[PDB]
Amino acid sequence: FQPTNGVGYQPYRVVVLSFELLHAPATVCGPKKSTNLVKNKCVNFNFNG
Amino acid sequence: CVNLTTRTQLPPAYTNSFTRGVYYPDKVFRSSVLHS
Repeated sequence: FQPTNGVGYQPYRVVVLSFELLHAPATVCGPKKSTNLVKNKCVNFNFNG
Repeated sequence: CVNLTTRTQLPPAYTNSFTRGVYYPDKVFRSSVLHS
C-alpha cells in the first residue's frame, strides 16, 4: 500500500466482534441499569440477557 | 531436566470401563426429563 492507491487497494482495518450467545454464566454485559427485584407480581424481567 | 532411565518395560494392561465417564453436558438446569 501507498497513500494514493485506489479504494480497491486501500486498507480497511477490521475488528470483527464475535459475540458468543451459548448458555452459561455471562460476564460481558450492556450498560443498562438494574432495578429492585419484585416477586409475586406480573413484571417484565431481564435476567442477564 | 533429568532423564530417569531405571524403568521396567512391560506391555500396557487393559480393564473394563463399566458405566463411568458420564458428565454434565451443559450449564442449564433441567429436571424430570430425558435429554438426548
